[PDB]
Amino acid sequence: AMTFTRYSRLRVIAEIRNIVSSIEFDRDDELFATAGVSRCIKVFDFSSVVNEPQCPIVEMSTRSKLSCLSWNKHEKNHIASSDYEGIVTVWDVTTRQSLMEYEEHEKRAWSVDFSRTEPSMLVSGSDDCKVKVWCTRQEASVINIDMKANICCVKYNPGSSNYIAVGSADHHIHYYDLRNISQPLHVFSGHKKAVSYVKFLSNNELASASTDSTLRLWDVKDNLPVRTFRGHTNEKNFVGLTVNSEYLACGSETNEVYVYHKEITRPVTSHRFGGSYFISAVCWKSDSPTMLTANSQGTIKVLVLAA
Amino acid sequence: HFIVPDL
Repeated sequence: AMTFTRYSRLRVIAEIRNIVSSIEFDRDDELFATAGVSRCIKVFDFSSVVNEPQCPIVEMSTRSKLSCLSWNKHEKNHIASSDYEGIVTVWDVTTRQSLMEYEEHEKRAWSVDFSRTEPSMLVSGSDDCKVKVWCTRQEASVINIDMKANICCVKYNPGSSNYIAVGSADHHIHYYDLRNISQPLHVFSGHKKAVSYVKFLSNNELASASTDSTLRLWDVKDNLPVRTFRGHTNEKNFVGLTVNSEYLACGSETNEVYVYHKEITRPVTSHRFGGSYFISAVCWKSDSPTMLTANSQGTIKVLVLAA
Repeated sequence: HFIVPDL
């Protein structure tokens, strides 16, 4: 542990005082956005939040509760949302307008992700058991994958828009090459409950979270299990997962944020937010020790790993 | 609620 980590705690550097299901930084880690049950996407300036004692710079009202946000990796001002009606919307945060409203899903969509390398491409997953790939220049889905169970999370590989990880209520991660969707490249078994999040640390390193109270690390080059992380409590809710090159962070039903170094199976540190509440969203500020977090009361905290 | 589907 000593060899890999130099941190022992998380410091609170800001707090903005109603579940927040998603908290995400824009392309430049300059703005961040929150969304959830209140049917409003709120955008904040990170530096203002850190420096000052708090008001969003943009708010966009929605027709449905929001489950996930994903900022565009090329168009700074564009952000996608998924909602409880199944609608996947692309918004412009400067004009406040919906640019695209994709309505093919028949049930709640739990997740949306904009590709980093082909930034007009976005993927969504839904309780309707479908994965849909969309292009911002086309109204109809480009790819549709019919699966056997509810899809809880979708994520593009950070190095290529040809690969997506799909976390399913069937307990497995289905890893697809979108150039041939007749069969996944590989299906990763190991979780004992639904897979609620999938996030990549790098081109070849995939992390997942599950309501079996574990995170897991997987090698998508050689299709291997790597490591299981334990300590947090997650038996029921979407509690958030975020990863960077070295660290994984997740929420807990004990109203605590947990941090793991990818080489160590038990936590580096944890933070009690302050059972009755659960952490509901987390997001690293790229490869830095700074993180955004939010809980089921709608409180937002900026945390920083510290010695 | 934000309960993860299972079964």
